Amino acid sequence: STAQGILQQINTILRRNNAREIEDVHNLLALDFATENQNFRYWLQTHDMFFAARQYTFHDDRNDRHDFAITSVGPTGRDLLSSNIDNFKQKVDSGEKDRLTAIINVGNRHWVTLVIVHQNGNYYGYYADSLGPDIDNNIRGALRECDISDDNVHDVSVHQQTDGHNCGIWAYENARDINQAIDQALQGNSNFGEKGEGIIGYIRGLLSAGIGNDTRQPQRNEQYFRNRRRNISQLFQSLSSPRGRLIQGRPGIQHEIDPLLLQFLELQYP
Repeated sequence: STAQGILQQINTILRRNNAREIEDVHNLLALDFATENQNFRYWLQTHDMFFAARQYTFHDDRNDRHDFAITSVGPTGRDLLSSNIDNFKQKVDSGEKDRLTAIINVGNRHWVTLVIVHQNGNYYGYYADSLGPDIDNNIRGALRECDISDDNVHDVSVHQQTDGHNCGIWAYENARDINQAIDQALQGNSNFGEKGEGIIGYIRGLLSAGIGNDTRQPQRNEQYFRNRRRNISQLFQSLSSPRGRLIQGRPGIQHEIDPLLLQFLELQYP
């Protein structure tokens, strides 16, 4: 069986059940289904990233001073992220927000993190890509259309992964740590300096924790990311994934589609 063979079989079942056919089998995959079958190389999609946000306490709660957005780049390639940064800058002017955390899909299944803080009239930004130091043009173009100065946006990336499949979780690990570094800098642990650059070394200390030669716990090895995947998957228990919407719309169809999805997972992500 091939991926297209599986897709044709799924689409026959969807047709019999008066549901919309799909164009890619990934449309019906989600982190919980993959993790329940021990496919830990599954790349997290946009719908999975909403559940991961709740695991890292981002969806809300960290009404409060922090803004949060899951967006993408690549209408113009920049409109969604630009719109989020604009809405944030308005809320800063309204006195409602101090900080924005954005988790950004840069197109080819790659997730990166951008955190912007406002402190007494200035906007400082910190960008992290788990692949290591390189910033993406659409990100830079979104920042330029929102008048965030390039001098005040800093690439704090550290080499953390090469496999690619865990960049979705690394994006949240890095957002947590950038936000902790900013929090501690506000309390005097470090100084921002004129352009916000002063905290970059402290950020990189947290981003490098538990990888390579660093012995700090948790060691963020493959087993660590398997357990994070298991923990994120527990939050799925429905309507927020395309799979969950199909199941709720056609209860019991999972008995016909899940065997084929498992075959696809074995092929795409062995």
